[PDB]
Amino acid sequence: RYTKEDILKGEIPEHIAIIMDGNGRWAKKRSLPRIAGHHEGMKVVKRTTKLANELGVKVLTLYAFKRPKMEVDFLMKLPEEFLNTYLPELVEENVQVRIIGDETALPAHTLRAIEKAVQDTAQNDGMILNFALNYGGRTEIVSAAKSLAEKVKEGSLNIEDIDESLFSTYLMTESLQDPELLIRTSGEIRLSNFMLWQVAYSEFVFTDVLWPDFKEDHFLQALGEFQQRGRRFGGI
Amino acid sequence: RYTKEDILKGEIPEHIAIIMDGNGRWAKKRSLPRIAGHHEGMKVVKRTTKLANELGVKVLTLYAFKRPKMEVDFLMKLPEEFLNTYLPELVEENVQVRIIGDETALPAHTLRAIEKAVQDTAQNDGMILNFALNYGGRTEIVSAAKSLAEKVKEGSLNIEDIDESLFSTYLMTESLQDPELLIRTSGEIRLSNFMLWQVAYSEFVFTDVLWPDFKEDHFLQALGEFQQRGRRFGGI
Ligand SMILES: CCN(CC)CCOc1ccc(/C(=C(/Cl)c2ccccc2)c2ccccc2)cc1
Ligand SMILES: CCN(CC)CCOc1ccc(/C(=C(/Cl)c2ccccc2)c2ccccc2)cc1
Repeated sequence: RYTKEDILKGEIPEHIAIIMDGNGRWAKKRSLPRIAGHHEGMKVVKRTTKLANELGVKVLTLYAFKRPKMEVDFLMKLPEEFLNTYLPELVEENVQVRIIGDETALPAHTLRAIEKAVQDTAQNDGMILNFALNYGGRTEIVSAAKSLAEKVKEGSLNIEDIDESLFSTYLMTESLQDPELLIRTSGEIRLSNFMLWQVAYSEFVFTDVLWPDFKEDHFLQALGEFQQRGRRFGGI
Repeated sequence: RYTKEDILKGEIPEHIAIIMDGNGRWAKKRSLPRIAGHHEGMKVVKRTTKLANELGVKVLTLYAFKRPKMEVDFLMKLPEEFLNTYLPELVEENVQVRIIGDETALPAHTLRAIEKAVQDTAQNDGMILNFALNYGGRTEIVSAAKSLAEKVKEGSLNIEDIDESLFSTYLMTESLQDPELLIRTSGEIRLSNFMLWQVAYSEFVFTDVLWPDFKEDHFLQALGEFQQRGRRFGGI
């Protein structure tokens, strides 16, 4: 219903966090192998990234969350295929690439590619493409707690100086703003341990559309849902 | 659609956390004053509490979240009216009453009534009636962080002993289990800073029904939604 020219008339969130899910369900739905669904999801990452760069979005976060060895090794090579394919098309769009999570659970060849893509994009000031690999909201909160405790132990930080502001700075999204919008696909209505502190005041849009089928139109429909939320009477 | 005898056939969550919202919208909808809507919400708390005690629920958490002086003072006296009216009917049902949040933002007369109701219900082992007054998820997380930092400063706790388990114990819901189900009313699809750590793996049910209109039937329908979620193929 909502077209591109209707969404550009409306407010564009500055930070959108999408939960990409349903790659496997989409492979079964199409009688394809699972790794094919993960490949298609990798391509949807790019379509969405370009669309969000067009719309004025400033930060865009992506998260994708047992599996046999083959599928795990295929997944841990998708970042390299994604960067060896679309990194020139992203530096051309002034997009900064960053990664949040535990990088130590990636193999070296993948981390080198990731780090190179980050460093070739640090001098940019356009949209931010934020990837969550091996990311746990609870483990982020506990690690911020533990670093704060380290600083208290050394004596460089007094316990009465800790507040919501200082605590946000110790999260993996420190130089970032909280997501104005959260999107979740595959039909699940949960958070599944993603950015718990950050989605406190975030509008949640849920949708049964699987992540490979989430192209330009469904993203626009999600933005129309958001914008209509913004323009609801009755008060609060 | 789902009757009581259909819901009792299915799985009953052990911990349900409801976000009571829309008391004001319900007062306007019925041309009543706002304080009347808060009174009706107070009565719905009891209907729901009895229904959940019937269904086998073990813990039931309730949260209700600027206003003119009159409405604030009326609200801070609703706990006493609620306890002076329904506390015998709750001790008769073996319900334990507890309160989480900042109690120091209540006046003394209210805190004395609350504390008395807690102490007259400590010797019970039935359902738990958990009230969130002046409760902030972010402030709960930061306070747990700060107590942990205090224990590290004194030397009674080493920083390598802190984990998701130990961190849960420092939240206001320490002796409690995470909510299997979260319900939110008034049509809003957000969390609004409620139990961020706890709803990590919690099924969220949203409903436009205002909290005064949330009687027995809508609670059953929410439980049917949950139970149908539990019995969905396609996998994960
Ligand atoms: C098997 C290892 N898992 C943990 C189980 C963690 C590592 O898996 C992942 C590997 C790649 C990605 C990923 C993309 Cl672009 C992807 C997006 C949508 C659907 C599927 C893959 C990516 C590529 C480059 C940078 C950042 C992200 C996400 C998780
Ligand atoms: C004005 C003060 N606010 C903060 C703005 C905090 C204090 O307000 C509140 C006062 C009472 C309650 C409340 C009940 Cl039962 C209630 C439930 C549903 C709808 C309206 C009221 C209650 C009674 C006894 C024990 C526990 C809860 C909740 C918040």
